Amino acid sequence: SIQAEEWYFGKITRRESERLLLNAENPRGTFLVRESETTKGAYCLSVSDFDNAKGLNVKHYKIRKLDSGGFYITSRTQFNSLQQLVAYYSKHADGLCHRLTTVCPT
Ligand SMILES: CC(=O)N[C@@H](Cc1ccc(OCC(=O)O)c(P(=O)(O)O)c1)C(=O)N[C@H]1CCCCN(Cc2ccc(-c3ccccc3)cc2)C1=O
Repeated sequence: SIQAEEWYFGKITRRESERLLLNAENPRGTFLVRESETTKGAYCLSVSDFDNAKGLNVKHYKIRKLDSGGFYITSRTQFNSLQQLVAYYSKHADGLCHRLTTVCPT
């Protein structure tokens, strides 16, 4: 159950996710998963990043959920659960701004 996950923030807005992630104390890869503001049944993986060009900034990746069961950011790489997706992207940056590291503080 995703509701049970500490990185699942459920129904918060994109702006709020940004407010929480743009904390100077957050290293690259700080993240949270939330409901998409405008797509029923899809989620957003909000991730903090940092470089000298943009400083501290946030990237939002849409996570798709198949009726056929799979979770994915890119259809080429699917998972049986949102937990497995989160675990995979904590080890591989692949197309993300940074691999997932720590859950975002409130
Ligand atoms: C409005 C905005 O910010 N758009 C996001 C997509 C997006 C994300 C969340 C979202 O939330 C709803 C909300 O704000 O509530 C909505 P909305 O519902 O607002 O329309 C739209 C975006 O464009 N992010 C970028 C992220 C950085 C990379 C470039 N890109 C394309 C891409 C390329 C490669 C990969 C990839 C990832 C991992 C491995 C392999 C490939 C992923 C994305 C994005 O999507």
